[PDB]
Amino acid sequence: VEERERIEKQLLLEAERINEIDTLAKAHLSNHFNKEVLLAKGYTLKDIMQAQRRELVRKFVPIEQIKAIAKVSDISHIDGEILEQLVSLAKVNIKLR
Amino acid sequence: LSINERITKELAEVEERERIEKQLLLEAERINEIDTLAKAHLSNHFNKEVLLAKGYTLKDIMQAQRRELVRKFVPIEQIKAIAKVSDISHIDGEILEQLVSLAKVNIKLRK
Amino acid sequence: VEERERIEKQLLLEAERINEIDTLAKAHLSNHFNKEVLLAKGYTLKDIMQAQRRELVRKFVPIEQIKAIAKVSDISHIDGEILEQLVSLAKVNIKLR
Amino acid sequence: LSINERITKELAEVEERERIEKQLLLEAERINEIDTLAKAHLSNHFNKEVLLAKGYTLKDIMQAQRRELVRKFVPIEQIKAIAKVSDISHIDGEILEQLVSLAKVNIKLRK
Amino acid sequence: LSINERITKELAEVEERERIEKQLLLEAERINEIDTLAKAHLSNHFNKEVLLAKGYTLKDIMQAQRRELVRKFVPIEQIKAIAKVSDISHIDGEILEQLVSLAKVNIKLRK
Amino acid sequence: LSINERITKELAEVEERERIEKQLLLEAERINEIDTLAKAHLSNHFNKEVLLAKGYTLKDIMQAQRRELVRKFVPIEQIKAIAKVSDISHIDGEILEQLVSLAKVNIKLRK
Repeated sequence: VEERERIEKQLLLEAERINEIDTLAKAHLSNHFNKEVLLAKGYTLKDIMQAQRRELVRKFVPIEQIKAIAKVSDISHIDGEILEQLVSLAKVNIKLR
Repeated sequence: LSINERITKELAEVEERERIEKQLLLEAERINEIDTLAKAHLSNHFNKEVLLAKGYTLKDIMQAQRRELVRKFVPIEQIKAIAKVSDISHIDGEILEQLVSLAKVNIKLRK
Repeated sequence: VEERERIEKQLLLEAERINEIDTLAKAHLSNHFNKEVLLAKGYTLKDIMQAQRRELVRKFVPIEQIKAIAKVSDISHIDGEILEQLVSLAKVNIKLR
Repeated sequence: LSINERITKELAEVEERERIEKQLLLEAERINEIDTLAKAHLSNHFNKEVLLAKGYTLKDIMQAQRRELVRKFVPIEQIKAIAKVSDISHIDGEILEQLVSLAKVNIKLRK
Repeated sequence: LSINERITKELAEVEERERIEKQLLLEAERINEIDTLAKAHLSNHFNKEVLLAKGYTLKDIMQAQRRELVRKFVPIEQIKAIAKVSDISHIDGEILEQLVSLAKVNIKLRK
Repeated sequence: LSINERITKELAEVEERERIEKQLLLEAERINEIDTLAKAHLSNHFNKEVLLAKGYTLKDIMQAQRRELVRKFVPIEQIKAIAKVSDISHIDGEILEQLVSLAKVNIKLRK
């Protein structure tokens, strides 16, 4: 049952990450990308989170840094470790902002 | 071995040689970019001649110049974000390539 | 895989040599012998590099050294490490120039 | 032709061997300098003549003279710190060259 | 693979791990010596905390402290004759170990 | 054998003797060129008479004269471009021929 306990630990970790991302995105980007309206438009939870992350990058991380770390100007398909780097860069930019 | 096999082998060999040629051009461009960045933004102590005299491989010279450029231009929080850590002691590689693209971005915005 | 690693090392070495040759030839000879226009005219990369080297010899290395060290006045067919000697002499000439 | 340039490479390697002959000559000069150090700072019993009579190789004579000079001039604290060990009996080599350099410095400052 | 081969492989593995452990302990003691020398003989501005904040590797901190200690204690003639040059900026290594040993005994004789 | 075997043998023997004669003429021209160069550009102490009295082979005389001519005319900026090191004390052959050709060019442009 400790396997399920650790699974629940990881669930709590990603839930906290999602909550933090949503809380900062609501105050930073817009309310058009709210979880409720995105779900109504028909996007899965992970798709909503990654779209919010990409918007956070496009807002805080300027397009030059975007293409610098993402190695491609379009964040449409860079998702993964590069996307995590970019969202941490967005966190850094808002920290220094 | 029929004619279709002969032609496809010949074209595959030609395309492989052309791809190797493109790789040579890309590596030449990388060398030019590293030399220009080292001459423009980094100190004379990190020159290729003195590093080779100290006994470092060419790739080691490239990654050392890249790391210095990242530390000079890329702020430490940006490093903690992209590299996911502060220390660039062993971060050399494609993450370092992203970080040096960031360094060139920083010099473009700094000019 | 270390065989392919050393092959890539040799690729890097020749790429660096091509870089040095190009960075001096563009500023020394002309824009007519640019890599793009030569490729459009239809010359392979090795042919382009050897033609540029021969032009470098014809610009810096004097004809007496061409007909004495390389034994032929025409650099059209002398290619090899004799061409290496000629381009080294051209490097010395441009260094002293 | 290809033969001309390959023979050029051959004689360039001969030229490198000539440089090896020069560095051999330089090593011989270092040998005579160590001999002068041994005469100036060590007992007559450690002379090359008596050591050869006892039957020791020339390199053995040089390393014995170097070890004695290090023990005489370089204090044991530096000796221990440098060799990472107190004993010099198995420290012949580049570390020994560094130690005899330190001994030369010690006699220079002593004078 | 016979019994003797098994025993020799096991013994070699054990000895290798023991040597690695000894190397770790030696690095520990080296970190000690750098820390104590920096605290006792060098200014607060060269502390590991502030140097790491400025963004220097641990090895860079160690060699910088060593070079500063050598300049502070070891005289310039001694430097010029040990390292064969006045500048210590490119003498990190075994010769740096020699200069820092000379400083270590210099402070002992100063006391 | 049919007569065609000698139609090639008879001609081969004559051609071999003709090539040997041409080689003898080439050697004579080489000796004449060495004599002229030694008389014109090198000191009297390097004359064939005094060198033979000191007991050196004719080929040794030729290579010594060539080496002295190379050192006198060809500067190090080409000696290290062809032989790759400055001195040619033990170096002679194809690089020596290239260097004496370069020295002939050098004296021609000097005049």
